[PDB]
Amino acid sequence: MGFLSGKRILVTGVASKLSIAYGIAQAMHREGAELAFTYQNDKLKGRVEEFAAQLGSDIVLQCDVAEDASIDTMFAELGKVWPKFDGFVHSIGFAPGDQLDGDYVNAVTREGFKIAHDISSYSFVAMAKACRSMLNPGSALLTLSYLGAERAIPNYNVMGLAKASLEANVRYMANAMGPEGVRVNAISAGPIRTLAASGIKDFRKMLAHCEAVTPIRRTVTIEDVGNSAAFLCSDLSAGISGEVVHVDGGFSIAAMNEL
Amino acid sequence: GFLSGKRILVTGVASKLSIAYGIAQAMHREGAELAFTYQNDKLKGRVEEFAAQLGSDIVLQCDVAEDASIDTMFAELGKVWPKFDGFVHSIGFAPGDQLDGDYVNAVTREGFKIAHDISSYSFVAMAKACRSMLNPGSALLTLSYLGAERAIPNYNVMGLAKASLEANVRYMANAMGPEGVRVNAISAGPIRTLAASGIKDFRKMLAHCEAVTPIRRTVTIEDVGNSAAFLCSDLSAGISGEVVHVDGGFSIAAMNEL
Amino acid sequence: MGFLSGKRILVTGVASKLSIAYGIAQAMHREGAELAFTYQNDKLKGRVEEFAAQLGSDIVLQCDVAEDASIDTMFAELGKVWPKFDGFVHSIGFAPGDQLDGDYVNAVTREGFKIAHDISSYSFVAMAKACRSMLNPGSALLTLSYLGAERAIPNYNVMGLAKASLEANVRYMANAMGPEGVRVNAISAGPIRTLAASGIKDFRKMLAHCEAVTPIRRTVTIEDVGNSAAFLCSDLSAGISGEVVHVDGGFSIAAMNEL
Amino acid sequence: GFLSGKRILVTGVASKLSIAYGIAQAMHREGAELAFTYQNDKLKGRVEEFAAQLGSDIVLQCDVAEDASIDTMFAELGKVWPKFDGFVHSIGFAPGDQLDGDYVNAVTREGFKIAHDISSYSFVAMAKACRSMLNPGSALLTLSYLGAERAIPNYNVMGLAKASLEANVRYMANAMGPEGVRVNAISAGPIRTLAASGIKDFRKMLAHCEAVTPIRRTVTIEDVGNSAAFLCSDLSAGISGEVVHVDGGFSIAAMNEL
Ligand SMILES: NC(=O)c1ccc[n+]([C@@H]2O[C@H](COP(=O)([O-])OP(=O)(O)OC[C@H]3O[C@@H](n4cnc5c(N)ncnc54)[C@H](O)[C@@H]3O)[C@@H](O)[C@H]2O)c1
Ligand SMILES: NC(=O)c1ccc[n+]([C@@H]2O[C@H](COP(=O)([O-])OP(=O)(O)OC[C@H]3O[C@@H](n4cnc5c(N)ncnc54)[C@H](O)[C@@H]3O)[C@@H](O)[C@H]2O)c1
Ligand SMILES: NC(=O)c1ccc[n+]([C@@H]2O[C@H](COP(=O)([O-])OP(=O)(O)OC[C@H]3O[C@@H](n4cnc5c(N)ncnc54)[C@H](O)[C@@H]3O)[C@@H](O)[C@H]2O)c1
Ligand SMILES: NC(=O)c1ccc[n+]([C@@H]2O[C@H](COP(=O)([O-])OP(=O)(O)OC[C@H]3O[C@@H](n4cnc5c(N)ncnc54)[C@H](O)[C@@H]3O)[C@@H](O)[C@H]2O)c1
Ligand SMILES: Cc1c(CN(C)C(=O)/C=C/c2cnc3c(c2)CC[C@@H](N)C(=O)N3)oc2ccccc12
Ligand SMILES: Cc1c(CN(C)C(=O)/C=C/c2cnc3c(c2)CC[C@@H](N)C(=O)N3)oc2ccccc12
Ligand SMILES: Cc1c(CN(C)C(=O)/C=C/c2cnc3c(c2)CC[C@@H](N)C(=O)N3)oc2ccccc12
Ligand SMILES: Cc1c(CN(C)C(=O)/C=C/c2cnc3c(c2)CC[C@@H](N)C(=O)N3)oc2ccccc12
Repeated sequence: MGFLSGKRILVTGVASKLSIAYGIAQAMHREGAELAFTYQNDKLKGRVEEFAAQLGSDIVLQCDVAEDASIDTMFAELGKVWPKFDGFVHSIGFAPGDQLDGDYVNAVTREGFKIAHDISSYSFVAMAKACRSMLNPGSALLTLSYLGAERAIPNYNVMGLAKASLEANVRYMANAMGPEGVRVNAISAGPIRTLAASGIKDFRKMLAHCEAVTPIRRTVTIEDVGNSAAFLCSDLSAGISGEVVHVDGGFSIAAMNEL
Repeated sequence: GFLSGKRILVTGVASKLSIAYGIAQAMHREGAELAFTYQNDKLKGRVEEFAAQLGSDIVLQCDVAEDASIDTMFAELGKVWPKFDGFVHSIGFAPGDQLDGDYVNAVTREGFKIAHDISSYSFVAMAKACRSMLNPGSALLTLSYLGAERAIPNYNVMGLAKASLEANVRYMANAMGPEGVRVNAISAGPIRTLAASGIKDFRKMLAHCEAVTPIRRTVTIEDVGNSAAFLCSDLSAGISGEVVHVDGGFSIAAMNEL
Repeated sequence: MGFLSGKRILVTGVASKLSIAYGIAQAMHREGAELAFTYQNDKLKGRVEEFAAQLGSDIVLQCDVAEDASIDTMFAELGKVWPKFDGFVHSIGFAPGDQLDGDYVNAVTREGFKIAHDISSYSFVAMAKACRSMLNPGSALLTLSYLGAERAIPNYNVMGLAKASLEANVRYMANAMGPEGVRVNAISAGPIRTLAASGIKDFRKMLAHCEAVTPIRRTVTIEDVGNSAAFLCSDLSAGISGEVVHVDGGFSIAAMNEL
Repeated sequence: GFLSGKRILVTGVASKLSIAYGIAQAMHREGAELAFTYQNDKLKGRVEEFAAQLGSDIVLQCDVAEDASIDTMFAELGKVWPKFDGFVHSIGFAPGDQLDGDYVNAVTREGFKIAHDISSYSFVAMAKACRSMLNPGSALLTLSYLGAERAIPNYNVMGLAKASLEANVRYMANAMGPEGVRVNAISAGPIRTLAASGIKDFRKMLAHCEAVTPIRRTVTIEDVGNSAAFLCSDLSAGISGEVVHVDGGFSIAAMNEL
């Protein structure tokens, strides 16, 4: 049996076979986890139901984390089949597209800031609030961050602030929920060509740069991220909580490799 | 003094205890000309009195919850200072019920929204509204706290909002550097100001810090004021995007209390 | 088969059943790795040979990392049975005991500094130099650090500087060896009652403090560290290099939990 | 100036390009009295000339490889300054063959030993030898580089030695804080001094930094000098154990060159 046997894990954020959440789901399934899936809106319904069935799952529930009621209804439905479960993968990041091009100070707005932080940071702890009493001891929560939290990256703009808020959220959630038996961590992934790359100019040349200066001399895949994610939601990682694990091939720890 | 010739807007003076009050005094002592904002009609009279005591006549209302308030303020400011040399952002707020008890239970969507809006977005909101008024060589400063970087009991959603604010420092420094503007923060140690109002065990916390801080005291608004004046002066020309810890070394020690 | 099948990993630093290296070895063995072991001096010979046999291993070699010749001879012997292999666990830390009590500036000496850095930092890259041509693509190197690298901890003294040197060593080794297919990481472990706790005053009260303020409300074990270590030397962690992973239950990411 | 009344020992002046030369000039300009050390007989005449130009007569040999040299120096210094207010450590060295090529191939046990001995241990060696001579309010300063925190090509074992040095800053600040002594570092951006001698592609590196640094220039010894003077002055009373980046914001940006 895999190292996720006996675990029930909810996975958010599967939008396509390219999604980081899809790679996480595949690895967790390979390691024996029973999975449940959410989807943002009705456009993704049929599609996520198909990915879920491939991964042994009947449990496919609508959840728009902009709305407290949607989160509450989704966990009420999940509780009909999983009265308790062992944690969830938060793989949800969003800012209005106009925020992510151009000079940051000119591009950012109060509303773009509000949405980026609400959807990409608040929603992680919103989900934890709503399922807190359903978690078993040994449970693990996981979210996905990016180096733009720690460094100023061109065009990433207000998403960098939202990810910095999210990484702090990881620490405060880990500190609050640890005593009752829940761990909370993040993977800071290197850039991956997913739907989150849509309309981001210079994304090809950006991946080429990472490929050149990353110590392992390739960019990471959703399979790399999936394997680390399965570890971090498994009991193998029982000694890790509140941690942001860089799964970017070492990109963040080198400088001036370009020359 | 080493701010002679600079014109610096100071937000956030609420009482003689305020961090911004200590910053303004230090900056005045080093020769800056100062302008002041006040949040609301409750605070106007105090800020006018303090401003007058530092030789300033420029006291303008600004509630950073409202874009129009920030715009109107900088329009008024431009009648007397068509250009100036930066501003001190000393504004932090979350609804008080956010700052008591288990973080996951206390946080709400609205408390989160407000904390991030008032404590983080307002810094770049201000920079947006005065960007064309900044001289080359200008400096912007904000105040952060160790709760950005570590989980501190009861600081709760303010820690996320400060983490957003420190990233804002980096993004703003990266964006405005090429125009000649630096952006930095001070991560101050705890100080008993109005920001301690209603906070559980604040005195026990200060006693802890005073015992484990390397300099064996907690910091004052004089200590923060002196570092702020440096970070807004041309002496710090080599420093941008930085969060400077002005906490007596508290953050760099561990298990000091065994 | 376990997630370390087809891997050959050399393990340094087993001194007793309490050693962090012993917990790492047990987990790697459980996950299907073939192991080889070193021992510092002849006092540990019989004992390490016994731990190794329990873990399926005939390969037990002397190695004192103070001496380049000892490291070279040991890898020449290892190459008779493992012409190539897949990485090693560096679990070796030492400073003269007088360095680790009292005010740091009064306790530290040039010689105590020299030894602490030589044995606890240089030896990691010494070992990599000496076996570089024996590593397969996919190989992984791992060392053990401690929070005293990042924070000033009473009495840890010059070992804090040596661990900071070691964590930088992790980054420079990862950057140099990544392109040929080798990853290099560290675990920063929370405190564990091992022989490395010998003669450290206040170690009981220190563990009690960690137990109280760690988010998971217990101190970590060599089994926690072993499971993370097996992950970091496995292909599951193919996207991680140059990283210092905190396996301390979240201790480092909280502050003022005491109150 | 803001160092009036302070007496500061400055190590590491080797040429007008040295970081320590810029520090000494800034400190003199702010009113400190200065004393100087020189490594060896080769450097004596230059350091005496520079010292005389800054009104100092206190020029003492000190090779931090030797405990007796440090002791003898502080014995000599105590004949004129029985107490003083801290020192600037601006000393970094690895054998040059360590600083070229693949790190794992270039590093050796002896090159490692020397880099850590001269660049890191010597800072606490100096503090040990003058500890009883430091006034309350004293400040110690050293110079680090981003290679402590990130793997930089060719910087090689100097990056480990700087990481050891920054931990030394923390441990020294923690140990000496309660006596009234602060200890900090400046992590300076690259500067073309004698420390660039023989270094591969140093000019290409500076061009890179000047393109991606937020302030769009590399830093000068004037920039570092001004920050050093602040960190050794009572204006920085709230700051100890800190590594202050004086690199124009270079370290806080990423992928700026796309
Ligand atoms: N792709 C990268 O380069 C990269 C690198 C590091 C981190 N990340 C982060 O990884 C996570 C997954 O992104 P991805 O790259 O897999 O792209 P993706 O577009 O496939 O996944 C993003 C998902 O967020 C979901 N989502 C957005 N708003 C939502 C809402 N209101 N309610 C519910 N769900 C909502 C979307 O439906 C989608 O399933 C994001 O947080 C992203 O910021 C991406
Ligand atoms: N006191 C500490 O321990 C401490 C330590 C580190 C950082 N900080 C931060 O320093 C800053 C100044 O806090 P303080 O300790 O001086 O307390 P304070 O209460 O004196 O000052 C906070 C100021 O924020 C202003 N403000 C709040 N909401 C506003 C709004 N919508 N528009 C305009 N102004 C608004 C208030 O009027 C007040 O002037 C805050 O950002 C605080 O988070 C405080
Ligand atoms: N025990 C803790 O609290 C803790 C926490 C974090 C990190 N660490 C680090 O974990 C690693 C393992 O320590 P441990 O706690 O398992 O204690 P241990 O005493 O069981 O292991 C230390 C090992 O280092 C070996 N060693 C020392 N000098 C050597 C030399 N010259 N040549 C070859 N080997 C030598 C010793 O023989 C011993 O096997 C060390 O690096 C330690 O600093 C320990
Ligand atoms: N130039 C840069 O790009 C840069 C950037 C950041 C930090 N640094 C660091 O700043 C410091 C000053 O370097 P610099 O750029 O001014 O170059 P420099 O060559 O002018 O100064 C280095 C000084 O170290 C002294 N020194 C070397 N070995 C010594 C010994 N055994 N005893 C006494 N003194 C010894 C030398 O005599 C010289 O005065 C070094 O620590 C350097 O690592 C340099
Ligand atoms: C790398 C990198 C990424 C990927 N990544 C780490 C993310 O977190 C991407 C979040 C992201 C959030 N909101 C978005 C979009 C993307 C665009 C699609 C559409 N969904 C949209 O309207 N809004 O995005 C970048 C943006 C600018 C610069 C660099 C990057
Ligand atoms: C230290 C420390 C501080 C001071 N400090 C760093 C801050 O940033 C304090 C921001 C803060 C924001 N909003 C607040 C208040 C304070 C309380 C008064 C009233 N103004 C209120 O309703 N809302 O506050 C803490 C709160 C909990 C635990 C520790 C601390
Ligand atoms: C925690 C903690 C540890 C454990 N730990 C993380 C280590 O890395 C311990 C390394 C260590 C190195 N050298 C030592 C010894 C230990 C003592 C046994 C004997 N082997 C000796 O002569 N020299 O040690 C501490 C020392 C002081 C304060 C706190 C701690
Ligand atoms: C930047 C940068 C620097 C400058 N700098 C931050 C330093 O700390 C430079 C220390 C340094 C230590 N020892 C040295 C030398 C220099 C060379 C001259 C001679 N003095 C020598 O034999 N030994 O050096 C680099 C070396 C490689 C790559 C990048 C850099």
